[PDB]
Amino acid sequence: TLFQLLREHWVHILVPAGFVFGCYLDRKDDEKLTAFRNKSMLFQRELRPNEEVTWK
Amino acid sequence: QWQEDPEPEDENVYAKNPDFHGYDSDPVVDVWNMRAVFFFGFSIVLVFGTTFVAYVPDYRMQEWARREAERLVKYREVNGLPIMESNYFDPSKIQLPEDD
Amino acid sequence: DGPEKNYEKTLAILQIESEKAELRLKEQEVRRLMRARGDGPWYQFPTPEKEFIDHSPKATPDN
Amino acid sequence: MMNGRPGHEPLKFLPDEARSLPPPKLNDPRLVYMGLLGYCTGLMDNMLRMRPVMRAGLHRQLLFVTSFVFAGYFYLKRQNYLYAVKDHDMFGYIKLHPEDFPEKEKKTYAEILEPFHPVR
Amino acid sequence: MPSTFFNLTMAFSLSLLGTLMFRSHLMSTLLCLEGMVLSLFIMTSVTSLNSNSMSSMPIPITILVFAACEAAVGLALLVKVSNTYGTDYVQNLNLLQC
Amino acid sequence: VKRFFESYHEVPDGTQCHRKTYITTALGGICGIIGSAYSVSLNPADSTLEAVARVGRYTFTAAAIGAMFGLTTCVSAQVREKPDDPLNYFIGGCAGGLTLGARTHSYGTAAMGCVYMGTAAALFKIGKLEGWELFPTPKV
Amino acid sequence: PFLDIQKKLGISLDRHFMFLSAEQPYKNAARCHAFEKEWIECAHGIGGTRAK
Amino acid sequence: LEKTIPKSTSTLHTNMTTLTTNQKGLIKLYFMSFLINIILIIILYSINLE
Amino acid sequence: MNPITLAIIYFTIFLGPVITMSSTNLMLMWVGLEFSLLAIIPMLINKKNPRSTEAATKYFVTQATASMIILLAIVLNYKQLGTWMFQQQTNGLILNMTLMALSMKLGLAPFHFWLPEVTQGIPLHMGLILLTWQKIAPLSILIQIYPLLNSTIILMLAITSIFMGAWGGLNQTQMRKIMAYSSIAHMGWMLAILPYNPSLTLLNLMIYIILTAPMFMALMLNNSMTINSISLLWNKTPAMLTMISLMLLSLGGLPPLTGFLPKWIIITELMKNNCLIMATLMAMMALLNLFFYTRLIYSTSLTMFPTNNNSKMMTHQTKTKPNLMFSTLAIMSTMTLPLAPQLIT
Amino acid sequence: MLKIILPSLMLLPLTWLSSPKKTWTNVTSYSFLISLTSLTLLWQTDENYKNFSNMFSSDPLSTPLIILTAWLLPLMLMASQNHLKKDNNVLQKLYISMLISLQILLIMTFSATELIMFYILFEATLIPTLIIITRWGNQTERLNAGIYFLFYTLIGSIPLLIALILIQNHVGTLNLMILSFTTHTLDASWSNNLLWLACMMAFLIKMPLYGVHLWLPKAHVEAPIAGSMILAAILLKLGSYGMIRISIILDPLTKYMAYPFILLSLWGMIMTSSICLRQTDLKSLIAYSSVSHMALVIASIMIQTPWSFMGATMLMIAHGLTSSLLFCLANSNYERIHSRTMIMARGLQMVFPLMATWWLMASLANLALPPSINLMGELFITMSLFSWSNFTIILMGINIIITGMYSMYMIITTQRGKLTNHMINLQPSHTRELTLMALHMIPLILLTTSPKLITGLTM
Amino acid sequence: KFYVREPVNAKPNWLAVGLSVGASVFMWIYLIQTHNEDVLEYKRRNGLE
Repeated sequence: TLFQLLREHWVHILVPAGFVFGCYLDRKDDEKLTAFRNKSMLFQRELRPNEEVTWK
Repeated sequence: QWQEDPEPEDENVYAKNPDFHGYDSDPVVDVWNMRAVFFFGFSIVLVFGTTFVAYVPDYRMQEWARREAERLVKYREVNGLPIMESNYFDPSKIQLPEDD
Repeated sequence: DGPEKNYEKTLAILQIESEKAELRLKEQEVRRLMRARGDGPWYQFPTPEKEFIDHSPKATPDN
Repeated sequence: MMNGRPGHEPLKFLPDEARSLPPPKLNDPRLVYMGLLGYCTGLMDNMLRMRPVMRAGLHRQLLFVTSFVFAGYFYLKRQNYLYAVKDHDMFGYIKLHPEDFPEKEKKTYAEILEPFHPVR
Repeated sequence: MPSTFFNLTMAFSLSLLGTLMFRSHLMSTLLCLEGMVLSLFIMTSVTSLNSNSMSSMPIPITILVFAACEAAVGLALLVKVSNTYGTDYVQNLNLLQC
Repeated sequence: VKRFFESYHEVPDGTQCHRKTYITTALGGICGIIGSAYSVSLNPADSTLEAVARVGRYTFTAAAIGAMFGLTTCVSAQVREKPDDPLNYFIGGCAGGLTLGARTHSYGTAAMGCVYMGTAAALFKIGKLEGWELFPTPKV
Repeated sequence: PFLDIQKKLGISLDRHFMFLSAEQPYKNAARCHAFEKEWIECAHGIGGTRAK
Repeated sequence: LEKTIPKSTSTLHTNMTTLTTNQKGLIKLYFMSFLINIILIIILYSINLE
Repeated sequence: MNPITLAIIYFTIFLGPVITMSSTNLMLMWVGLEFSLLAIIPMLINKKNPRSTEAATKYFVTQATASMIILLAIVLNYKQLGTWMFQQQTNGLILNMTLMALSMKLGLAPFHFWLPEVTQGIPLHMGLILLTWQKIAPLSILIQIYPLLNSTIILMLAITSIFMGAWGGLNQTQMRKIMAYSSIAHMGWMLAILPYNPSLTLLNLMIYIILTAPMFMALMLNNSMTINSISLLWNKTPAMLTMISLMLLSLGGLPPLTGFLPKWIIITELMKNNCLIMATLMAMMALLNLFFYTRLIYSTSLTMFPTNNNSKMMTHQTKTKPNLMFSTLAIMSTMTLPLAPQLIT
Repeated sequence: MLKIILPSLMLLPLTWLSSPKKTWTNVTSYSFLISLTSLTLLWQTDENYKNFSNMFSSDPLSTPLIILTAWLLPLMLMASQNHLKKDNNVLQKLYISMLISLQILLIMTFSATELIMFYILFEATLIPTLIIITRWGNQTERLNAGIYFLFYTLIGSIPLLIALILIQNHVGTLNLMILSFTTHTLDASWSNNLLWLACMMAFLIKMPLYGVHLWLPKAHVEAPIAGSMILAAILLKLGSYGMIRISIILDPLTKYMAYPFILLSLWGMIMTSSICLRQTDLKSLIAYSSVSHMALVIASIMIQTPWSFMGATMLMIAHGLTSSLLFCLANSNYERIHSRTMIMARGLQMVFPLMATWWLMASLANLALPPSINLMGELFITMSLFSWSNFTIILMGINIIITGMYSMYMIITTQRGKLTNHMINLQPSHTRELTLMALHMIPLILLTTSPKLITGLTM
Repeated sequence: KFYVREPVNAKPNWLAVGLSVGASVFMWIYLIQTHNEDVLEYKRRNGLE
C-alpha cells in the first residue's frame, strides 16, 4: 500500500523543515543587523575588488 | 464499600517476550526503538558531535593567545623591555584629580 | 563565517538597545512635564464646549 | 492621554493620516501567530463538541484563520499609527522645550574617578 | 439660600442615615429613599430658580420619574418577600450565608 | 488633628519619648476603635454591654501595643545612641507583638506579631529615611 | 466623552443645555451668564490644567 | 522550618479568611459597616484637606 | 418570559451603559445606571425562589442608595460652579463621595459584602452579566474624571479589595462566590491605576471579561456550582479541562498567560509613579488569589474525584454546547501575551 | 537559536500526528538530533560571545546548560516509557508535550539576553513541572508538594519582578550587555539592600538555600522520574545562572550582604549531608545530597571570584548529570518492588551485576573521586573559599567525609549484603535503562577529558 | 442507518459551507488588494519609497 505508507512516515519532514526554517530566520536576523558591516574600528578594512560585501 | 477495580497483579514482561528490551510490548516496536535509540545516541551524537568538538579550533582564543604571548616575550626580551608593566593604561591617557 | 559578523551584529544590537533606553527615559520625562505643566499634546483634559453658548441678543440687556 | 490631542477624531479607526506609515507585511509573525490562534480555535471547537480534529469542519478552520488575520492586519495598522503618533508628540515636545531636555556632554573614563571595590 | 441648602443637605443625610440603619421593616427604608429623592428634587429646583436657568427644570422631573420607578420595583420585591416569608422583615433573608 | 501625629517627627528618636508614647497610644486606640466598630456591626454580640466590652477590650489592647512600640523605640534610641536605625523600630514592633500575644494568651501570636510588626516598623523607618511614598500623587 | 458618538454623528442630545450660558427659553439669560461665557472662552483650547 | 515559614503563613491566612468571610448574611450589618466607611472617609478628608 | 418582554428588558440592559458612555451630562449617566439596575432585576428573580428574591432585594437597595449618593454629588456640583459635568474646581468631598458610591455599586471592598451573596443566589448567565457588563458604566464615570480622583482613597480601596477577595475566595466551596471574589480583586487592580493611567484599567477589564465569560460558560455547560461538581468533568466533558486549567492559571496571573499582563503592566506604571509598596502588596496577595484557583485545578483536572453510576447516561447522550465563542475567548485569554504591545498601547 | 528552538516546536506536531506506536521512536530520535544540533554553540573561536539577535544569545555559561537541557529530553522520554505503558495514548502524548515545552522554555531562558524574558520563562517552567508532578505522581502528597514548589518560587519571584521593573525605570533597559558596560556603584543603603534581597531570594529559593529547601525533597519524592531528573539537573541551575547574570549590577553590596547566605550554605551543607545518613527514602537521600552540593554553588557565587564561578559551573553540570543518573538508578529498582525505602532491597549485586557498576560509578561521582569534574568544581570552590577565609576548609572537609559516608552507605545497603530472597519479582535489567545509565555516564567521561568547555566566562 | 435518532450534522448544511468559503476568499482578496493600495499610497506619499 502507498497511502498507508504515507498516512504515516510523512511526519519525518516536520523537524527537518523546522531546522531549515530556523536557519532561514537566523539569516533574516543577520540581514536586519547590518548597520556596522565593515564599519568597526576593528575589521574596518578597504574593500577588495569584486567583493560587494564583507558578509551577508 | 464503594466500587472500584482491585489493584492489579504485577506482570513479568519477559514471560511472553523473553527478547524484551524494555521499550514496548510489541516486539517489532521494541527492536526498532532500541535500534533508533542506540544509533542516534551513540553512533550519531556521541561520535560525530564528539569529533566536531574535538576539532573546534582555537577554542576561546587559546592557541592564538599562546602564539601571541610567544611573539611578545620574544620581542620584549630582544628589545630590552620588561615582560609585563604594572600599569595597563599609559598614564598620559589618564588625568588624575587636581586634589587640593 | 566569523568572527567579524558576530562582532558587528553585537555593535548594531547595542546601538539599538541604547537608543531604546534613551527614548524610554525621554518618554518618562516628557509625560511628567506634560502632566505637570499642561503643555500639549498629551494629558489635555476636557473643557466645556464654546459653540453651545447663546450669543444672541437676550431679553434683558445686562447679560 | 493622547485622546485630547489636536486632530483627534472621535471613534475613528484609521484617521487617513496613517496612510503615510509603511503597512505591515502579510507574513508578519504577529499575523501568522493570529493564524495559529485561529487554527487552534478550530481544533478546540472540534474537541469540545466531540468532533474529529484536523479532519472536521475544514471550512470553519479556514474561516477562523481568515477572520483572525484580517482583524490582526487592521488592528496592527492602528497600533502602528498610535506608536508613531506617540513618537511624533514626544519629539515635537522635546524640540519645543529644549531647555528642559538638554544635552548630556559626557566625560571619558580618564576624568571620571570610579572607586575600586576589591574582591578578597 | 445657603441656610436652605444646608438644611436640605442635612435632611438628605438624615434620610441616608435611616436607609443605612435598617430596622425590622423594609418599607420604612424605601420611604427614607423617597425622602432623599424629595430633598434632592427640592435642592435642584431651588438651584435652577436661583440661577434663573429654565433649561435645567426638566432635570428634577426626571429625578422624580426614575425615583418612582425604583419605588415601584421595590414594592414588587416587597410583595415577593411577603409572599415567601409572610412578612417584610429583613432578618428573614439571611440564608445566602451558605 | 494631624499636627499631633506629625509631632512624632519634629525631633529625632531618643527625644520627647513620652510624647511619642502618647501619640502611638492614641493611634493604637484609633485603630482599635475602628476594628471594634467593624466587629460589632459584623458578628454582633448577644448584648449591648457585651459589645461595649468587646470595644474596650480591642481598644485597650491596640493602645498597649502602640505604647510599647513607641516607648521601646525611643528607649533604644536613647540608650545605644543610634536614632536612625530601623533596628530600634524592629525591637519596638517585636515588643508590641509580644504584648499582642500576652493579651491573646498565645506564644505563637507573640512570635508572628514580633517578626511581622518589626519588619513593618523597620520598613516604615526606612521609608521615612529614604523618602518613600505610600500614597503618592500621579506625576509620571 | 468616553464614547463621543454625538461628536461623531454631529448631534446634540445632552450637551446644548449643560451650563448656564446655553440657549434658554425665549432668549432669557441665567444670571452669571457673562462670567460663565468668559470662563469658558478663556478655558478653550488650552486644557483644564492650564485653565486652573 | 515547617512551623516557622509555611505552616505559619498557612495558619495566618486561613485565620484571616475565617475572620473576613464568616459573615451572617444580614443586610442591616452590611449597611452599618457602609456607614462606618462613610464616616471614616469623611473624617480622613476633614483632617487632611478642608 | 415572552419575546416582547425579553426584547424590552435586554434592550434596556444594553442601553443603560451606552447612555452613560455616550453622554456628556452626569444626570444622564445616572439615568443610565438606573436603567441598568431596573432592568437587571427581573432577570435575577425570574427563577422565583427565596434566594432569588433576597438577592434581588440586596442588589436593589444597595444600588439605589449608591445612585442617590451619586445624584447628591451631581446636584452639589450643580449648585456650585453652575454646570453639570465635574471640573477641576470641584469639592474633593463631592468627588470622594462619588468615588465611594461608584465603588459601592461596583462592589469593591469594604463595600463588597453584597456581591458574593447576590451572585450565589441567581443563575449563572446573570452572574456573567452582573460581573462583566454592569461594571463598565461606573468605570466609564471614573475614567472621565480620573485627574480629579484622590489617590489615597482609591489605593486603600484597592488593597482592601485585593486582600478581602483573596481571603474570601480562599475558603469558598461554591464557584459563584469564587468568581465574585475574583471580580472584587480584579476590580481592585483596575482601580489602583486609574488616576495614573486609565488605558490600563480598560485593558484589565477586557481581559478579566474574556477570562470569566468562558469560565461561566463551562459552569453553565453542566450547570456546575460547586467544587465537587466540576470534579466530575473528567467523566462528562474531559475536553474542557485544558482550557479550564489555562484560564484559571491566567486569572491567577501566571506567565506565559495574558492574565499576567495586567498585573505586570500595572505594577510597572505604578512604579513609574513611585508606588512600590502598593504594587508589592497587590502582587503578594494575587499569589493567594492564585492559590485557590490551583486547588480548584487539582480538584477538577490534575486528579480524578469519584463519579456516580448515573453519569454513564450523560455519556450515552449527545451535547450541542458549547458554541464557537467559548473556544475563541479561551484561546484569546491564555495564548495572546506575545501580542502585548498591541494590547497595552 | 531558532535552528534549535523551531525543531523543538515541530516535535510537538510530530508527537500528536504520529501513530500511537511510532510516537516514542520519532520524538526520541529527533530529540537526539536536536541535542546534536545544539553542539554548534561550542564553536567559539574568540572572546566575543555569540549574539544572534536582540533577544537570543549564548555565552560560555549558557551553552553547557543549553546542551544539557537538549540532551536530557530523550533520556527523560526513555525513562518515562515503563510507566505510562498502561496509560492512554493521549496521556502519553501530553506527558511528552510537557517535557518538550520544558526543554523549549529552558533553552529560551538560557538564551535570553533580557531579564524579563528570563523571568517570564523562569516562571513558565512551573506549569509543566507542576502538571507532571501532580498528574503522574503516585502518592497523595503530590498535591502538597506541588503547592510548596509553586509558592516558594512565586513568593521569591515577585520581589524579583519588582526589582527588575525598578532597574528598568532607572536605567532604560534590562539588557545584559548594556547593564554590564553601563554600571554604577550601588550606594550602601537599606533601599539597595532590599533591592539585593529581591534580586537574590528567588534564585536562592530555587538553588535552594538551607533554610528554604523543603519544597525540593517533597517534589523529588512525589515526582515521577522525569520530573526529578529535569528538576535536579536544570531547574536548580536556573537560580545559579540568574545569580551569576544579575550579580554584576549589585556591586559592591555583595561584599557584606553575603555573609548570611555564605554561612547558611556552608552550614546547611553539613546538616543535609548528615541527614543523608539517617534517611530511609532513597529519593530523599538524593535530594538532600543535591542541596548539600548546591550550597557550595551558592557560596561560590556569593564570593564571586573566577575560580569560584568556574567551580560552580563544573559542579552544576556534573551534579545535574549524576543526580539524573542516581534517580534513574533508584527508579529502576522502584519499578520492581514499588517501594522507595533503601532497606528493603539490599543484595542487588547478586542479580544485577552490571547495574551495580552504574551505582558504583555514580556514587563515586557523587563524592569527589578524581579526575571527575564533580571533584574539580568542589576543589576550586574550596580554594576560592580558603582564599576568602582559611577557616572554611574545616566545614568543607567534614562535608567531604559525610559525603563519602552516605554514598558508600547507599551503595552498600542497596547492592551489597544478603539478597532478599522473597523478591521473586526482580526481573533482569532492561536494555533501555542500561542505555540510560550509559548515556548519563559517558558524557561525564568525555567532559573529564575536555573540561575547557564547562569552565565558564571566567575561563 | 446506524443511529436510531437520526443525527444533526449527518449530511452537511451547504448554506454555511458556501458562506464560509465565500467570506474567506473575499476577505483574502480584500486584504491583498488593500495591502497593495496601502503600499502604493505610502510610496506616493513619500517619493515612491
